[PDB]
Amino acid sequence: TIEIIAPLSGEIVNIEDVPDVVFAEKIVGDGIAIKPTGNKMVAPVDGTIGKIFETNHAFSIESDSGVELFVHFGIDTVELKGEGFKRIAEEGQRVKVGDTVIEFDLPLLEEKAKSTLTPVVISNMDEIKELIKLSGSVTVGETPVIRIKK
Amino acid sequence: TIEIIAPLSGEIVNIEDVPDVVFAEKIVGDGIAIKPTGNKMVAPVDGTIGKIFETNHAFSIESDSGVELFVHFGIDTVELKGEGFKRIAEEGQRVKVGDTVIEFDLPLLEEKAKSTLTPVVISNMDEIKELIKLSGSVTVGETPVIRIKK
Amino acid sequence: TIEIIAPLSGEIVNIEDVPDVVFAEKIVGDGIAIKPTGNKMVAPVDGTIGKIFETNHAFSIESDSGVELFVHFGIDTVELKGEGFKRIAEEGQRVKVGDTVIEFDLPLLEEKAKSTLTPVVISNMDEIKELIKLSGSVTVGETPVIRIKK
Repeated sequence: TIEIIAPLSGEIVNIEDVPDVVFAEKIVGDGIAIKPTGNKMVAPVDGTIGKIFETNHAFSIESDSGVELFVHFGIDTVELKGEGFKRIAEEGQRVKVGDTVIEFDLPLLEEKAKSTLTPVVISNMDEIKELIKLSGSVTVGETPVIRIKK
Repeated sequence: TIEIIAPLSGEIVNIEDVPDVVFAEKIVGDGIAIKPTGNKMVAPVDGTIGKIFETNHAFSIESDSGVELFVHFGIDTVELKGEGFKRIAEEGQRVKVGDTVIEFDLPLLEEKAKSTLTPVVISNMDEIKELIKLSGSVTVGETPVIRIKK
Repeated sequence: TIEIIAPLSGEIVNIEDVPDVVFAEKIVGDGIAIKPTGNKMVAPVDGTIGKIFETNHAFSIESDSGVELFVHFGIDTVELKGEGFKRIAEEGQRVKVGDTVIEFDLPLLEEKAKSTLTPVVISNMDEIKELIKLSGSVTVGETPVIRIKK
């Protein structure tokens, strides 16, 4: 196995429960969603940061193990135009579990974003034999959220 | 055949005519879209309700016949955050054609939603040999909107 | 080869750089994105106009050579509800490179749209053996943006 650690704290929610078609319908990948309860978006895997949305609310990352994931803060967050998010990492940077990628203002975003539901999805499902989704409360950079068999 | 009855009244529009890429480009499935003219979103098939958006503007349903459909009210409706929609059914509930799923305020939604165009799409196209799209005016729980050959 | 000419001026940006999941993640097709610098959206290929968004901010077109492309102005442009866009062409019309499809108000759209990033994507990738993406500054109806091998 490969294990995916929480990129942010909160409660695990099912992907299907996110009020967005692209995510609920697994169009991008399968995974879990987290209802945030904190203030930083950390690396869930050991690897290399891929992309960082100019609005700083989403990023990708490819693990050393060949796992490609995408983390997206909230639904329609692009509206905020960047407000509420501070980018700590750089596209390309090599990181380790627990490493800070983005810092965010939870109370602001919470009052001005359609949703704070954060999808954590596996972009390369086809490389994926088994996907196990855990549940419950998770804490940033520690608690495992998903387990995959390559 | 399997036949899909109108989940809401109005005029049938083509999927391709919905000003949303995910829908117009058939990324989720193929189907028709309806320009609503009434106030309730009903079950189009006999079956089991799957998912209900927390914003109450969209739902899924799997027919007994193995047809999986998704009905989404308007474009970007998640903005409304629930305003305008009353949920009559429960995730999991077993329903029959004509059974009420959601009640909505047509004049409010009409004045505050990007679009009221309602996509009715077949999520499991791959199980689908033939899809026939009807046209014209449809009336809630009565008029057939699509016909499929499994 | 088949070559795709700029449907609008500006700077070529990578698809992956567009702050929208559907586009960044290549869910609709692959291509480039342009940061506009002008005022008209022109035909990139010789062919037949397919679809025009009712909000006039996006269109499709199928080249005589079998290339199917989709051009979408900005991110979430459907909000504007049409403001800022003037439609010069008709669904179905046969056009030639450089032919005007839509006229747009750059300074207005620029102040009221989430983004002006314009994705130019190839919808029928599967028909595509090679896709080459050029870079730099492009000028409406002249500069080639992509080159494909069918």
